[PDB]
Amino acid sequence: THDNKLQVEAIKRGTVIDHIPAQIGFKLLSLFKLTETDQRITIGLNLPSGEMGRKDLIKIENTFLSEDQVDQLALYAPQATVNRIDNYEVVGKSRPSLPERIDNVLVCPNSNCISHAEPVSSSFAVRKRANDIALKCKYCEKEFSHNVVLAN
Amino acid sequence: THDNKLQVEAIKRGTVIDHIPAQIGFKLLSLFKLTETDQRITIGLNLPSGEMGRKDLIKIENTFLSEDQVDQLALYAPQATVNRIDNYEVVGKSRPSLPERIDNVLVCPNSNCISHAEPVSSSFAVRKRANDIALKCKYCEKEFSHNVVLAN
Amino acid sequence: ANPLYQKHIISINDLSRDDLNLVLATAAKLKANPQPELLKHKVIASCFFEASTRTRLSFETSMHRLGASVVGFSDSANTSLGKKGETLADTISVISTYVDAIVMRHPQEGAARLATEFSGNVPVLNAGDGSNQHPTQTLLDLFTIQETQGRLDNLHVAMVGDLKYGRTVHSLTQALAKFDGNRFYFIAPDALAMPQYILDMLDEKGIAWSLHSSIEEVMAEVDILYMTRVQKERLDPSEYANVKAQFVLRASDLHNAKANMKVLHPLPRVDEIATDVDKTPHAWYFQQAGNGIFARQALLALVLNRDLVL
Amino acid sequence: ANPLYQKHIISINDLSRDDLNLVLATAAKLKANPQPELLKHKVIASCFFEASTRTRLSFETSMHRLGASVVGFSDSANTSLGKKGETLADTISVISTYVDAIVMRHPQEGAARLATEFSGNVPVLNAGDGSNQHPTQTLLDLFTIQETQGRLDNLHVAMVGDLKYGRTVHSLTQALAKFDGNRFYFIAPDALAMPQYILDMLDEKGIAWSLHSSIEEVMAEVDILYMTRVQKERLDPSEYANVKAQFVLRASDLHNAKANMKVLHPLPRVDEIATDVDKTPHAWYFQQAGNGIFARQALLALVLNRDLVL
Amino acid sequence: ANPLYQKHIISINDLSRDDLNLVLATAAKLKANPQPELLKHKVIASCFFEASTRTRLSFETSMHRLGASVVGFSDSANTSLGKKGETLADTISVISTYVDAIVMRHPQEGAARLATEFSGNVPVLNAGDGSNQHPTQTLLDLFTIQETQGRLDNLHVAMVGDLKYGRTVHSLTQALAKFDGNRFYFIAPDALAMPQYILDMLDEKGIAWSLHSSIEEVMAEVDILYMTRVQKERLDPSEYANVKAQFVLRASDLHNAKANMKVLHPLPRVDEIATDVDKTPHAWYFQQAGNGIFARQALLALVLNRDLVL
Amino acid sequence: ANPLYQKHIISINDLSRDDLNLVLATAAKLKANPQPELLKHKVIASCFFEASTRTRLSFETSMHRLGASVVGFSDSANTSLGKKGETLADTISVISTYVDAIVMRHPQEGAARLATEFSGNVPVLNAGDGSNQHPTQTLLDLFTIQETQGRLDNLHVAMVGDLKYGRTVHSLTQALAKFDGNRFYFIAPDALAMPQYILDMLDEKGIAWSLHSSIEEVMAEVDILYMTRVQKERLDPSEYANVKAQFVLRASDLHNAKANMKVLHPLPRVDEIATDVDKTPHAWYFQQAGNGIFARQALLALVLNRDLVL
Ligand SMILES: Nc1ccn([C@@H]2O[C@H](COP(=O)(O)OP(=O)(O)OP(=O)(O)O)[C@@H](O)[C@H]2O)c(=O)n1
Ligand SMILES: Nc1ccn([C@@H]2O[C@H](COP(=O)(O)OP(=O)(O)OP(=O)(O)O)[C@@H](O)[C@H]2O)c(=O)n1
Ligand SMILES: O=C(CP(=O)(O)O)Nc1cccc(NC(=O)CP(=O)(O)O)c1
Ligand SMILES: O=C(CP(=O)(O)O)Nc1cccc(NC(=O)CP(=O)(O)O)c1
Ligand SMILES: O=C(CP(=O)(O)O)Nc1cccc(NC(=O)CP(=O)(O)O)c1
Ligand SMILES: O=C(CP(=O)(O)O)Nc1cccc(NC(=O)CP(=O)(O)O)c1
Ligand SMILES: [Zn+2]
Ligand SMILES: [Zn+2]
Repeated sequence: THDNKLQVEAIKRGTVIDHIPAQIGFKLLSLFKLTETDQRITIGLNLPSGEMGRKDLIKIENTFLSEDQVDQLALYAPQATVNRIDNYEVVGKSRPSLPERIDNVLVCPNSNCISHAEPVSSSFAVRKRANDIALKCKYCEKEFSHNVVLAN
Repeated sequence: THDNKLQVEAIKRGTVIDHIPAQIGFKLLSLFKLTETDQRITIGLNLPSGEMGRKDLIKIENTFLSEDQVDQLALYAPQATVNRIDNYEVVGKSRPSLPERIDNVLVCPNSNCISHAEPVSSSFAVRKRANDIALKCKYCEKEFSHNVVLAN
Repeated sequence: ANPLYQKHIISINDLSRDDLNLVLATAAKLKANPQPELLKHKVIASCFFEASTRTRLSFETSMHRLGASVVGFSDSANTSLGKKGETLADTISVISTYVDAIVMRHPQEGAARLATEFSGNVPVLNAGDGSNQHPTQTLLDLFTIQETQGRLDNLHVAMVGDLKYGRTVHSLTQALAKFDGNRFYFIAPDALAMPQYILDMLDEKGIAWSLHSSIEEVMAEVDILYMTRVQKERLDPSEYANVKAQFVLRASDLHNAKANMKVLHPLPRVDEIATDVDKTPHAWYFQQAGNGIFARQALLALVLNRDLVL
Repeated sequence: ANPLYQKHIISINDLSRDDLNLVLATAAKLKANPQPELLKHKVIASCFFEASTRTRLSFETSMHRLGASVVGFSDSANTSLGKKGETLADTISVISTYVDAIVMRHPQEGAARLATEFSGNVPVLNAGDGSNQHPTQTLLDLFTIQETQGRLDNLHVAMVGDLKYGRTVHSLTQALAKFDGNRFYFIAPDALAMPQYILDMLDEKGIAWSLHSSIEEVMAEVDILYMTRVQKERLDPSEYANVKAQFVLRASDLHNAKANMKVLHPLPRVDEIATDVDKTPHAWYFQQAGNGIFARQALLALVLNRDLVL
Repeated sequence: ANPLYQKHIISINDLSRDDLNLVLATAAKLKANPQPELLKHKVIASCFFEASTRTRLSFETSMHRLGASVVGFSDSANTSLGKKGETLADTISVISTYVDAIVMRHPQEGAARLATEFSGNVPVLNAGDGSNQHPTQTLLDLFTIQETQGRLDNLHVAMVGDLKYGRTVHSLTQALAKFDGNRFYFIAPDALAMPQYILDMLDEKGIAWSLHSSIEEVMAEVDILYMTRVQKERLDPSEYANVKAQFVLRASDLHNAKANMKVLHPLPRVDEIATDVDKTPHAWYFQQAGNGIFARQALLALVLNRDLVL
Repeated sequence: ANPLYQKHIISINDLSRDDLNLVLATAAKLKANPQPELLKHKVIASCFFEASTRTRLSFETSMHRLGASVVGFSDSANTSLGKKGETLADTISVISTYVDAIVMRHPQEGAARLATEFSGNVPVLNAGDGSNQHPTQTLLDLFTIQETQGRLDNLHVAMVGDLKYGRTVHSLTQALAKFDGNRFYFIAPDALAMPQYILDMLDEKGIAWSLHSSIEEVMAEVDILYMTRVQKERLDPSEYANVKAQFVLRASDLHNAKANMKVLHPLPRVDEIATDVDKTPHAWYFQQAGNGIFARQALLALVLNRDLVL
């Protein structure tokens, strides 16, 4: 995270989500239910950074993310760095590529969509445009700007 | 303690909510919006504890909790210890004592309660009985077990 | 200003023994010496989000008996206040810029207290909020008991009917438990028994209470026989048929009743009190309903007139 | 007699700048010095062929604040006036033999003016006729603007919402175009853009107006931010979702707003104005609604009292 | 001719243990060996005086799976085939001249029993009569139990929820009491306890039963966990809130369940069974519903055919 | 097994050009060579959560023309098979255990897509889901076009009326964009213009389209004139008056039409096409409706039979 001396230590086996924009760390913990485990997690919020000034850091021991699970962080922490780690060495390091499909976390801004009252998880087809990402709902088949879907 | 095998570091001033039961640290972060600050925060989940196996721990830097605020954790983390750390010195081992009133974080189990789609803050009067805490709604005026109020 | 000037009247648990006595005292005076102009130039909102003809006419009549003007609505089919979907908060916020006091009945518990947080300087009187409170009914019941019994202390009080759901009986019980030495008799089918929380409250205050399955079990020693309407949807038709006699009163059931005994019922009766009871000196339900006027006048008087002239 | 004595108040296009100023002047006086007996002995009909709780209670309260008696009806399920199928003409013909003034709201455009041709010596005040006129709302809006801004001339006025269908904004626009140097900002999704006929009217009168897609585009320089309710059936649910942010206001959107800026909304809000806005000095919609009383009093006063004592 | 040929199917009380087995034995046969033309040429009436989508679609499908035609009505009725007053007797006297069998659902107890007295030679199949019987729902339940457990004897059966008003839990208990060595566990709050008359029938037959407060208490011993819907439209919202949260089934509760254990529910389940249970192997409510087609086909075939060669 | 065997028919977007032809090729075959026993023994559910007489009768007739039985409901529903809260998911999990295929119409977008996730091995045919899809209406449209024009390539297609909200004009455009060299003419007022996303899809595929203000402008070049109904329940009465009068088709407008030109309308036509058009040879809306039976039979037969020898 560009800094040393007074921070959160390193682990042996697991994943470390680094360079998370400030105020996005907690959101990632919620949205993707990351604390919903027995493994040991360590979090640093509003940590000083050389590059970003400040950022969040998530460390999850004995847990790994597929390249696709990594891409799901694309709409929230696109400049993030996901670090794969075994025997204290950064075995792997990857960054979020915006996915072609986003499940479970978003909700169809369409109030008449069938997805809302129902025991189904949301799902959107992702496709880029000049100034944004277009999100198309699997059910309503309506497409919305990621700015509408993401907003409250 | 369990703070120095690998360093989660020790902070100067602020509070150190310690001895939070497993899977409760995250709730506290949510229900009470603890991450909505710019202060440096460091969380540890499922850390080891000699007297319960695992535990959680929050470190909001240079930010203190009143007498009541600390009592607001009692319903979620009763056998938990808050610490009013002053320049590296643990100066005050407080502890959640059941409050008389619980505001904002609870939801009235009563579906007919006026409180639900209205711009008001929930409010419950607390009291021990058979020891299971009966929670009484300011609006509804109905009383339920903390286990029905808390279920959802 | 009197103790109740500009105060909200949401629950009977917010009123003290002195407050009640104050309302009844005032009620007596108004009953005796009418003040038709007392609230002249006041405009009161009669807000029945939940329709209720007898309570609304009683309240509104009380309003006019004091000289105040009235605006309002009944059975709000949809929302009410520029019908649509706005919050109750917003509805009260607006109506409180128009009136001097708001009297409201609502199907949701809490409604009257919520209105309190948006009404500003405007007092709200709860005419009924779901299965929670109904303070003006208790005040009229209390007034009727005290006037016919001469007191509210050391009384033998029987409550028959749906003790489980009826908010009036819960409310009346608590109000009477603010007075010393009252003795209670709860006659109800166990499926509609008086809640365990009302019994605890009475245990703590050290009040005598017993359960009975028949009116004749205690008829001989009650001062007030308070009957309630047993909601028929509550029960299965056959179930209701099998317990029906437990809570119905006839003229013949009054053979060993004390002379002083009066029968009250918040109405409607029809399924509980036979019409042959009406002609006996014990029937006091219509008189009781009449007393809602003096109790409701007293209340508006106290809340809206700082210096009450009596 | 004053300019408006015994006149009908059907449209804002029938009122002159002097007439408006007259209403507001009177409104101010009544707000300041109440005349509770001014219309004593007058009987006014509150005729809501179309239900509308907030407008009816506002109007009726205004009526009682002046001392007049009221008769009327709401939501005429069927016809109304010996229910059946008679004409509106006949209904007004009869009711005008009973009352001193008729206030009416109707779902059909033209209703208030038609009533005018059958009411005889009885004035009718239009409380709303389909998507046509709503003069008393504009008068209260105008009163609110002038009181908080000190004037009706040279103002920076923003109108947000359903500029296409909302009769209030069309009406308010025209009334303000009777005053000099007002500057308009129309923020609306093109599907609900301000009609071409309102823009022409302003072109001819040489008035400055511009179209914007966001409130923040002009937030920094508006004196009055007039929000409207966007009818949800107007749009497709997904359509409505995609434009929804264009016309919704939050407390944070007010960061660079002028101190003097007030937010108005004829109500109901709920989908356009977040509740965190209520606590800021800019929120003025509930105050605005309160001013409907003084504007409505002024109006009845002027129309029914030949020699207005102030 | 089979024992059920031309017999009415009105009440579980009228059906013997042998009658029960016959029906289940035929249902297993038809399930394995469909006879799509068996009732070819037969016209059956689907008379739902009380609307009932699931039951009616289930019954009607069974009818078609055997090749019969169907005529009928589902009403939520306004005296269907009455006209402000025609008796159910006359409407059955008419319809029994049209069809080969009458399947009917009605809001009043005894309705089907009355029909058999006016349908002559036409069999009457009761699809539900008020709070009395629902014999076919019990046949499909018993079939589901026999098929998944391989027997209707020596079972551990837990029935959870509203045992007081649930007519299906009452019939299932009665039906199971016709077999030997079954043990019942009743999980219900006190307000919805399994009725004393049911408990009296079991005691009187040497059948053991017990009351328990949660499912965890019986889970390890249960073969069939029968969940029933809470007639919430009967309780106070607050009341339904306290009880609900207790007798709700989550997947995790099934951690210690036996491998043969099946979760049944006449449906709709909404607040009683969490959707994560659906994926477990114990979830068998949809399968139970699908079995209503074989239970109902069997019943129809047995009543309309002298002898079946299946 | 054909490409459509056991496949769900939810969206026009999911169907390829080959899928389209297969359906039209089978519909022509069945129209010429009826197979009344093809689906004999199959039971199909006709589930109209949203009432729809024309569509339902059309679908149900198709079902019977192939010999299948039908069960279902048309509701204008009060949570049909829900009871204040059962999910559409559970009602499909039940029904898919009863029938061989589910035909459903629902007011919410995505409803049919959700059903396929709970119907297991039972195919789901979408008969309309809110403002999203209506694939079978497009198949019958395309069949009518192919049959009267002999192709779905190189056509001149004018679509008139409400292009903004019409889901059928959106699907027809999308479907036709799967073929080559078609040219579209869109005649609509600005408030109801064909959406930009549709125009973007065409631009993006090299398909030419143009906007015109009247039918006279395109008449001489048009092969298929597709009229759509104005969702008038969306506009102001005045507004609907101005636009209506423009985009109405009279017989005289067809003076210069080509001999092969056909007028189509999903119906109901009421204000859009004058009855004197009905007698002209171009009038083909009734014929189009009749073709819904062959389009729908094809669809059913392809989904339920591995291979058809027609
Ligand atoms: N066993 C380890 C090893 C590394 N880390 C953390 O994961 C990141 C690894 O960074 P590093 O491999 O040292 O490369 P950097 O210098 O951080 O550059 P970059 O962040 O771009 O990879 C740092 O936050 C480090 O503290 C850890 O938690 N446990
Ligand atoms: N400057 C400091 C001082 C203390 N702590 C934290 O305060 C908590 C409690 O420390 P302390 O009460 O001094 O000793 P313990 O053994 O942890 O107390 P207990 O037995 O109650 O856990 C530990 O998480 C310790 O890391 C901290 O974060 N920064
Ligand atoms: O006389 C009244 C008031 P009204 O019928 O609304 O005029 N009784 C009343 C009003 C509102 C609620 C209740 N609730 C009760 O439990 C009393 P009951 O069951 O006897 O009507 C009782
Ligand atoms: O506050 C009011 C009057 P009320 O809701 O009838 O009490 N607004 C009102 C009344 C009647 C019509 C309209 N029409 C509008 O276009 C204003 P909006 O769309 O904001 O309600 C607005
Ligand atoms: O709403 C329904 C579906 P319907 O029978 O088609 O009306 N209820 C229904 C359907 C089938 C069986 C049952 N069985 C019951 O026991 C009804 P409950 O549990 O509500 O008393 C209940
Ligand atoms: O009212 C009807 C008949 P229904 O489908 O049987 O409900 N409408 C209907 C029927 C068949 C097809 C269509 N097609 C449409 O495009 C409906 P619209 O043009 O109103 O959006 C619409
Ligand atoms: Zn959607
Ligand atoms: Zn509540």
